[PDB]
Amino acid sequence: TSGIVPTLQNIVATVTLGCRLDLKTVALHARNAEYNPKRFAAVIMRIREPKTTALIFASGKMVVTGAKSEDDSKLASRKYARIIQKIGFAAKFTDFKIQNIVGSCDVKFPIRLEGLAFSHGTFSSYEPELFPGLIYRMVKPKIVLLIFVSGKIVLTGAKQREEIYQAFEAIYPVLSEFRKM
Amino acid sequence: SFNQFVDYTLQDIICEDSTLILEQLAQHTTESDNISRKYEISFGKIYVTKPMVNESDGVTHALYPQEARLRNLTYSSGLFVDVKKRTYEAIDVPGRELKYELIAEESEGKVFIGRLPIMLRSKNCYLSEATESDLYKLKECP
Amino acid sequence: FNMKLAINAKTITSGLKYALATGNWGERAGVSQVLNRYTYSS
Amino acid sequence: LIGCRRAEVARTFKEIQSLIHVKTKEFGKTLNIMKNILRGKSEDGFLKIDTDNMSGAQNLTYIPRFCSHLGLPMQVTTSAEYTAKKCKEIKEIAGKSPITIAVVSIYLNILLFQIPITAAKVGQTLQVTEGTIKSGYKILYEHRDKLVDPQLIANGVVSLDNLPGV
Amino acid sequence: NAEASRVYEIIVESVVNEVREDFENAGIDEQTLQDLKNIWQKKLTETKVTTFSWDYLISPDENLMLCLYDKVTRTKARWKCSLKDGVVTINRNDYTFQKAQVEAEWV
Amino acid sequence: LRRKTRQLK
Amino acid sequence: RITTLDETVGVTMSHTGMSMRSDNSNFLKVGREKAKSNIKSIRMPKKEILDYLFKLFDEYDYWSLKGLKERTRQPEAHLKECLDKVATLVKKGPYAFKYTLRPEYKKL
Amino acid sequence: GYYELYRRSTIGNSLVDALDTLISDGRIEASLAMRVLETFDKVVAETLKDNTQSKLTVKGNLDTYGFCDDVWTFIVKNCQVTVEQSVISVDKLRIVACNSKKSE
Repeated sequence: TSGIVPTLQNIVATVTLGCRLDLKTVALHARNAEYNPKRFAAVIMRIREPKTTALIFASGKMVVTGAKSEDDSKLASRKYARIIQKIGFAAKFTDFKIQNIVGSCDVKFPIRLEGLAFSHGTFSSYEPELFPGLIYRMVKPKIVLLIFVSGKIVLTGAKQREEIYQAFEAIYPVLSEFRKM
Repeated sequence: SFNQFVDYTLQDIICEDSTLILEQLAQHTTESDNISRKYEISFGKIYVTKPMVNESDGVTHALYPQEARLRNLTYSSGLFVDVKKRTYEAIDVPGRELKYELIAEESEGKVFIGRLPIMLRSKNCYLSEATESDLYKLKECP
Repeated sequence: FNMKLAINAKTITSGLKYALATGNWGERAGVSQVLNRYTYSS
Repeated sequence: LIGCRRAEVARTFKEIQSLIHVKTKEFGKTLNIMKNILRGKSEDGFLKIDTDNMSGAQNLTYIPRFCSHLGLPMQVTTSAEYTAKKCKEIKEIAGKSPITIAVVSIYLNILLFQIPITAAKVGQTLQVTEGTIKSGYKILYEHRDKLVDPQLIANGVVSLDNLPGV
Repeated sequence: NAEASRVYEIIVESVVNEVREDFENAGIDEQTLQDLKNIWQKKLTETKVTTFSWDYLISPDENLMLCLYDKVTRTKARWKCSLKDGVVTINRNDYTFQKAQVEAEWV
Repeated sequence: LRRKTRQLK
Repeated sequence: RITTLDETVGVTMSHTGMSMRSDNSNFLKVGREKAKSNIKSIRMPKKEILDYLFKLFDEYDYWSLKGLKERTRQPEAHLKECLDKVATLVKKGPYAFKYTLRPEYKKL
Repeated sequence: GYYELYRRSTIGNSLVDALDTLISDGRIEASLAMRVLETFDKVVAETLKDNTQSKLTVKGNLDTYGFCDDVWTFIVKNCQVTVEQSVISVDKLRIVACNSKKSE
């Protein structure tokens, strides 16, 4: 069991539109759009009321980042499709797939991370001179975890809620056993 | 002979082949690249240290001949040279003699060139300036 | 360019140690011998 | 670096990258790939117990090399070793890198034994920003009795009042 | 501003100085250099800005200027830029500068 | 067809 | 006489081999000063590319691939796709490994 | 050849309406007007950087940004600026910027 349910902060999804898009026309006609052809071969935009960022490519694939939940990404994709329809192009929701879900949580006790890396070494790799957070790669499900000495645990690489929830439920008893001071 | 070799002959050997010059021409594949470079490295003075030893973990401590004999180490001293680097550039055009000028990038500069083994009771060993009771303190025969 | 890779101290160190350890001088034999510590006159 | 960490003679990242001109990205990813494949080969072949040989921090091994580069006496080296060992107990410095915690412990023991060297010289030799050393000294200034070795003050060679104020 | 006034004066002096030979290459009379002056600063007296001694889409009496930048640092909220070498106007008052640090918090 | 580096005695 | 360093041996070995002091001298840092130049370009329309190519073959008949890349600033794939339609490379002549215009466009 | 950003200035639109009056009068042709605008932009770009000494800072809140055709556009509302002090607020302002790399 866990006393606190982790909350999400970024959901990344993709939608294919099945159409050809011109980057210059959507860079000039749209308001909040940026295009650096010398740097990145796509146009970048974002909207505020879900606070989500769209990577719009020339092949009709586009990527939504910065969504807190699934419905926020859904309404962001709806308004992005409205923007494409109203800007002078024809697009349709041919396929929409959520591909990344992250979340953060706190346990509110210090964790002896050296003993954690000594015990659960086959799934974890520690290198504090590069990054102070332990990188834990659990085999089922495919969720990576960033572990910190302050108790802040970051779960990354999810697709739905059950896998990240069961990942935290599995990582709670092996992390609550470590106490410092 | 060992004092003569350390104090005088080392410096002569360094000063014999101190200058080493590498030359790079214009690389005339395009008209914008017509610069000739000349990189000269010169070994200056040589400094010989007191005998020491580095450990497995990089820890270096001064080595004494009794400790060297017991631990199967080598009673050697490091040698450093003051290397000076000079980079010269010139406009490479045909029909004109090349005139190289300094780029004012001269970094200086002891660099490790090797451990010269030290003959005991030379001008470099620890036992040279040791007195009698000091020499029994180091577990050596007077 | 690396100055540490420019000068390999182990060339001189290994040359001196091989010439003093074994009897071979260079790269005459038996130039360097193990010291005969049987008596003081020896 | 795997060979260094295998024989309890482990080195750091900065001195490896000083010799090989390689970026941190591919070096870290290659390190992870090496560790995973060597653990897989050990599981397939002869299994080996870690018993703290590829530990991430390993700050106890970086003390005497930096002390020798600073030319400190070996008693100061042992005192800084005790300080680095006791830094595992403090929860406020647990997330710090082993290099910075080793440097600040060494500087604290230098100020404890009144070794006449400056923090600027330590920062120049060990390539650490003086602000990080000052922050580590400030956060370890409150932890006096938890870092100073008790038999050192029992022998009276050091005292708590030698530390300059913050 | 007196500084912007003298900058505008030396700008218009340099403009009417450097182009006279190119205008004479066209074969026009020298009085073309004269009357084109007279329509200029009088229009400046019609500008009344500087004192002269002479549902979501992109869709005079408006505040605008042009300038040059070097680097733009963008964060999650801040939008800092090292804006350089332009002329600004505020409430119909033109000013000249070297460097401006523009930043604004994203909503 | 050039020689790039060369030795200057 | 030779000079004997009277300081601590560890200070001398601080600069030895593994030294986490980073190297700072700019002597022969050619890899650093020629890896900072990067070429980036996109797919502009073909007509201006073909006009500029015809202008540069009218300037001189023979060019190399790297010279064309540093002149017209094109991706290698798109420059190859524009070149092979209207030009060809010499295989065995004295001007080999150099792109030149097709024989039908010589008289134009 | 520099960027063609300078058309929207008060001296810029003064020049474009002046050349419109010349075109209506028919004593100055078209390409002559384009090249004299080009050398006008050249002269003002060369002479704007050398003989001035003042500064300012800007404190505002943006609403819309964009980066297209290798130029930057910003709109800022309720912004605050300082003279060389003296401060005054601006209800609406638009910023158009071009890269420091020179074209052509």
